[PDB]
Amino acid sequence: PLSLLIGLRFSRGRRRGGMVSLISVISTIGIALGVAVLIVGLSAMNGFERELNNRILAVVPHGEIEAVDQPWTNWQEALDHVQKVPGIAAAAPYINFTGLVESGANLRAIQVKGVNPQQEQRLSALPSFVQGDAWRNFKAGEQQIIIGKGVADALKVKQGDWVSIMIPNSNPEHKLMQPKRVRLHVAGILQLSGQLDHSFAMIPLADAQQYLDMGSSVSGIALKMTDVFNANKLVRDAGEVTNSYVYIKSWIGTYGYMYRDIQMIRAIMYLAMVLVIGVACFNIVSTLVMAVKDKSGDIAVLRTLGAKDGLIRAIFVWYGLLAGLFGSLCGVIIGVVVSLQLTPIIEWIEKLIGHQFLSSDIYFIDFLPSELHWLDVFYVLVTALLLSLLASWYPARRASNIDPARVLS
Amino acid sequence: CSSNAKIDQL
Amino acid sequence: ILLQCDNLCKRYQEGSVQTDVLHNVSFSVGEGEMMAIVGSSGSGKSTLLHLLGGLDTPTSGDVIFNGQPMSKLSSAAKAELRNQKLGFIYQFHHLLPDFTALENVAMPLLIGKKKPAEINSRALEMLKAVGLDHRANHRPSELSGGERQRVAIARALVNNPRLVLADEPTGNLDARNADSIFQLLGELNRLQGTAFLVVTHDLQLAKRMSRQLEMRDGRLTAELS
Amino acid sequence: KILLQCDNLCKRYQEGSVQTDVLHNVSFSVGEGEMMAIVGSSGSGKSTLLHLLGGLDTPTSGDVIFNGQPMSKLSSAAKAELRNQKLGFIYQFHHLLPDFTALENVAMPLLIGKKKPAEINSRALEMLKAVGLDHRANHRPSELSGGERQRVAIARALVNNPRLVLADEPTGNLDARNADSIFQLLGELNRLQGTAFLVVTHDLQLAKRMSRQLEMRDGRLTAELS
Amino acid sequence: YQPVALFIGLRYMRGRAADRFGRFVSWLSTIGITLGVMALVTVLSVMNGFERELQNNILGLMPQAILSSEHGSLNPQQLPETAVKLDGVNRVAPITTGDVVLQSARSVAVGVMLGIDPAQKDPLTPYLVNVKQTDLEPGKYNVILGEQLASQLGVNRGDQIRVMVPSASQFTPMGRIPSQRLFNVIGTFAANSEVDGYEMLVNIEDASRLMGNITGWRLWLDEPLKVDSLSQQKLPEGSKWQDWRDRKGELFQAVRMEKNMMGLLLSLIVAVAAFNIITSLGLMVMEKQGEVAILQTQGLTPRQIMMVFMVQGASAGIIGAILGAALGALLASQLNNLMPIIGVLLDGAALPVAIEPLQVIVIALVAMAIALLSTLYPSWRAAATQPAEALR
Ligand SMILES: *C[C@@H](COC(=O)CCCCCCCCCCCCCCC)OC(=O)CCCCCCCCCCCCCCC
Ligand SMILES: Nc1ncnc2c1ncn2[C@@H]1O[C@H](COP(=O)(O)OP(=O)(O)NP(=O)(O)O)[C@@H](O)[C@H]1O
Ligand SMILES: Nc1ncnc2c1ncn2[C@@H]1O[C@H](COP(=O)(O)OP(=O)(O)NP(=O)(O)O)[C@@H](O)[C@H]1O
Ligand SMILES: *C(=O)CCCCCCCCCCCCCCC
Ligand SMILES: [Mg+2]
Ligand SMILES: [Mg+2]
Repeated sequence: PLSLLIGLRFSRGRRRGGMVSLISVISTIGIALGVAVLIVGLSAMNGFERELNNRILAVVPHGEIEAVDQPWTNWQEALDHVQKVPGIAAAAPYINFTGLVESGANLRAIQVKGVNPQQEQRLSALPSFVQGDAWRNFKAGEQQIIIGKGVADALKVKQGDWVSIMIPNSNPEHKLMQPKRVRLHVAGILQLSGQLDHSFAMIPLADAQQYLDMGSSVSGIALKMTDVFNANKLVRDAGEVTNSYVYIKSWIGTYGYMYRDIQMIRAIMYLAMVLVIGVACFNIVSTLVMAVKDKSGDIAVLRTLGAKDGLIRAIFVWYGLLAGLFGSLCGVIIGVVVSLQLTPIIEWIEKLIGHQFLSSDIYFIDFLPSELHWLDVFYVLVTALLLSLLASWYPARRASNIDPARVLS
Repeated sequence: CSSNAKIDQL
Repeated sequence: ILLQCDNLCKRYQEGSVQTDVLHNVSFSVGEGEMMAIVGSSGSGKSTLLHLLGGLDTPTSGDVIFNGQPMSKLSSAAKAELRNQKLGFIYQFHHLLPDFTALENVAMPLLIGKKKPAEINSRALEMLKAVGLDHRANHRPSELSGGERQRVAIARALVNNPRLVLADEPTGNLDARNADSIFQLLGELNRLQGTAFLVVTHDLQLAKRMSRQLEMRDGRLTAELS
Repeated sequence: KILLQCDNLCKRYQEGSVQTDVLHNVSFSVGEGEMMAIVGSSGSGKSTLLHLLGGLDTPTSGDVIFNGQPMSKLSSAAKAELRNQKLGFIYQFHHLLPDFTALENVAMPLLIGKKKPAEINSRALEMLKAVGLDHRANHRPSELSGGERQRVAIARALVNNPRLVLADEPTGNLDARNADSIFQLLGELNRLQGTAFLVVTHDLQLAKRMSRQLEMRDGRLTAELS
Repeated sequence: YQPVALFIGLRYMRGRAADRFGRFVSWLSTIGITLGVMALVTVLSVMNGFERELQNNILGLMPQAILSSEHGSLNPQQLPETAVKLDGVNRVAPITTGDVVLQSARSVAVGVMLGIDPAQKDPLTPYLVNVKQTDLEPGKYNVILGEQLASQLGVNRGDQIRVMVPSASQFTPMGRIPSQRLFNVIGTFAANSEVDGYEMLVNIEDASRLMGNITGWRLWLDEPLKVDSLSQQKLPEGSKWQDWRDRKGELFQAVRMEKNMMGLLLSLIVAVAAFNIITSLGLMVMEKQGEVAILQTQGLTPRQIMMVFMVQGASAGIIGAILGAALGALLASQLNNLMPIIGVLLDGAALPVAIEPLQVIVIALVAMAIALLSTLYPSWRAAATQPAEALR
């Protein structure tokens, strides 16, 4: 299965000169720079989407339906109506607040919500990231409250210490009263990725009824549909079975910007890597014009032996592909090791300079994940070879218009 | 990133 | 009659000046006939050896070889004419150094798209007739200058050519080894009916040929030498 | 006095601790007005000798005296002034720059010695009228033939009164038909201003009108035998 | 002709083949550096546009730097506005700063205290929605809440809230009382920022923390992005430098870190194009071996022959950085006039482009230097070689 074009012209590349031994080295690192960073760059973007569905998407409520200054009391009839809709899986109520912690002279804003302990597992992956042994001790009526790990970095407390939070006051008339101040205790701290730790706190549903003087009144209903790609249209028709109009929202207006910026870098980093190999393909052009005048005493020989026009063109086409085969395939072998072992590599540079990047204050995570996909390996292999076809076509066209009788032959 | 818009919709 | 070449005026613009190194050559080439064209050291030799092959354009008339002119044939048809009907022997070691001594002889057979059972068998027959079968799997860089010229001679007579164009067969090898290949060149005229011309600037290296007509600045029909 | 006397110019090459001896125990002497003709073999000692006469190589075994100025204790920039003014080099391998025309190829040693442009347009064409190559000035040395660009390199280094011209093989490519249009005008420079040169060749017909005949046999110059 | 013999030996070597492709090979190193700077200015100008619109909505609305005391409060009779003569300060205004907590009848919120002066000019004055500036009398305890702060609290105009200061709590042998007062609201303001949920306007004269004086002086800098260099200045006595890095020290620090990652990724085009100069100049010596040794015989020192190939690797970097910085400014300034070449407009909210004139000088001077690092090795091989042992 060996052709005259590829394997029979392989011995032409075994040349010998002066400083030509450094030319094959400098034409390999320059073209592998556009492949090695693109392999570890596309695998790092796949790791962001993997941690989005596990630590961001699986912990937030998808749909939220609230009244317009009413304590919603008829939530028993509005539970079976939204459950039998073909496209919404489960539902669970929530009573959100805007309390804050006053313990140790530290100011920190927190969002206190009240859900059911025996119902929160059926619609979200929230208690699957608790730093304790389990979460089965989270019961109602025992004055318990579970706060995040990032809160305790500012409260300077740990598991088993008493906490003092603030509760918004309830009043049937618009009048100001003295705010309440109770003393509770934490039962297990937890972190989610690096972002929702200092902005989350949950209480039992039965404890929220006695703290706010409400019998069986809730404020909102949280659900979860099948696909998260169309969460704006499936939330509009879900609230039309209770009353005329309610407050409708989703995660697109709050956390939907993380999926928007994950596609913008894929249109910039892939566009920048074409310009890297596009300049790196000029080294193949510079070594192909010099290969014409080097083998100028051999093209005119084959024309006397009886070579056609297409035989002379296709020698230098696959000659430049051999220089591109040694550089593009060497970026794949160096790209797998950095992608599969990115976790000790990034941690080694963070303990060198001291000031580590990607802190858990503004970003949604704190570490750099990695997920290597074999579909992007075939995409970068056909891209570096297509740019080598363009670079080795125009010097190959000039190698056939030369005259065999002009040279000393 | 750094492009934060943060506009809601009722 | 094989080749009756007429109107061979080559007006090449060598520095915006049309040269007159060849002017109206009415030379006749026969089947199995040995014509030794004796020319000067710089007048018209290598220009004439490149026009009968098909490398350069005839630009005055045509070279009607076997009833087909070069000016009327395409570049692809003239490539098939230089493969199975012609042979090229030079004096500048026109062999590929990236290949071995076996692939240099088998190179016209690999270009013409023949069957692989006939490439290796016919390449060993030409080296055995010359006497280079013991160094068949060698490279043309460590051999002597007199031994590498015999590989390029056996490179031509592979697929039974009709006219072996020879540009100074001696010069790279000695006259003792050039006498051993002359009985091989005479025996192949009785085997396949081949023909060849020996062009030499000297007077003592073309006495064994049949016609001894000379050449004086394009006047190749001058029999007076 | 004597212009140049080479004493013990032994040039021995070394690779793999192997003594490659091509020049040993020479006593060559060059004088003002005296012409030499070094006729030897094609591979014995010719070009290895002429590279040491101008300081292009290190002998590493002795020293060559030249006008009271050796090159044993000199720097890389101190030998550049001697190789431009009083020294000249003529080769046969067509060592002409193809990207430069004949206007500045002859004036290329003139631009090195900080010569002003008032004398560039009046010195590089003084050697082109007698040779007949003045009208072929606005051209290019790339597309010319073999018998056209050979006469440019002969009168290339004769721009700043060279005291020693190391000519080498004046006929290697061109025919002897046009070679007799230069082989009598190049030796007249010794009798009206004073200079010296030498002709080195391996053939046996370019040393018949000289004044001193001597051969070279891999570094042996004792007598004059056949 | 040229009076210098160092530049005349290369002007006829930058392509001489009369062809449409023979001249394109020698100019391959020019386009590789030109496209490197062109793909660097137009991308970093959008990152500078996001940083310019972030400091005008967040840093341009809050007090950036304040010169407060180091052992308590400040005395304006001892340290007046004539005493503060720091560089970069454009205006001095008295203000106080304190982490407080709000209190209402429906919900409880958090925010800071900004004791602005109603007799001076405030940057939040055109952002007011039917609120008067002179309505903050010293003694009526009026407070102006934000739009996002009053939205989650349900406090309309004419109501009354409670502001408690947890930091300035007076010590008592019984209990723990905070120094809190009673404030009434007058209206909200829409500022189009994120500071409408934790900032409020109040009079400077208040007895909610101590006693009566102020804490520090509010200043406005010409550049609030490099306030680290202005912290080691000779300060007057009885003062302590306080910048905006205590609250927003991680917001704007991540924007500067992203410019060092995108700019480093796009700098690989210049590093690859620097490797093309080793291919373009290292192959020229291997073919022009005859033109090197003849120049050594004509009277050129090896020091002068090293500088012949220096400009051959630097003139492509000079014309590559000038044309690269020129086309980087033409593409960035003419991006949002016609149909955008990025495909679909993902934002659609008047995408700004900020072209800093100082940043173009740092980019062009770096790209002219990496072209000189890849020249010292090919120029040394043509100079340190032997004139009589390389070819003849
Ligand atoms: C979301 C971004 C934040 O950056 C921004 O400010 C967005 C504005 C710029 C977005 C592209 C602008 C496109 C329009 C310009 C005109 C067209 C140009 C087209 C391209 C030529 O997040 C980021 O991208 C910053 C984080 C860094 C991610 C990319 C770098 C990956 C990590 C660094 C690797 C460096 C490796 C170098 C050594 C091997
Ligand atoms: N393209 C060309 N290449 C070489 N010579 C040419 C060319 N065009 C014209 N000539 C002329 O041909 C001369 C060279 O001699 P040529 O006619 O080729 O026969 P030749 O030299 O005797 N062959 P040979 O003696 O065996 O090397 C030159 O001096 C030119 O006058
Ligand atoms: N680097 C070298 N290159 C060539 N020859 C060398 C070299 N080093 C040593 N030699 C010796 O030099 C011989 C070649 O002859 P050389 O001394 O160069 O003068 P030359 O050949 O007569 N010059 P010329 O006859 O005009 O080509 C070789 O056979 C070697 O013994
Ligand atoms: C900003 O608002 C959205 C932040 C989401 C991305 C956070 C990480 C940014 C840097 C990503 C670098 C990935 C590639 C690293 C290996 C080359
Ligand atoms: Mg010939
Ligand atoms: Mg010599």
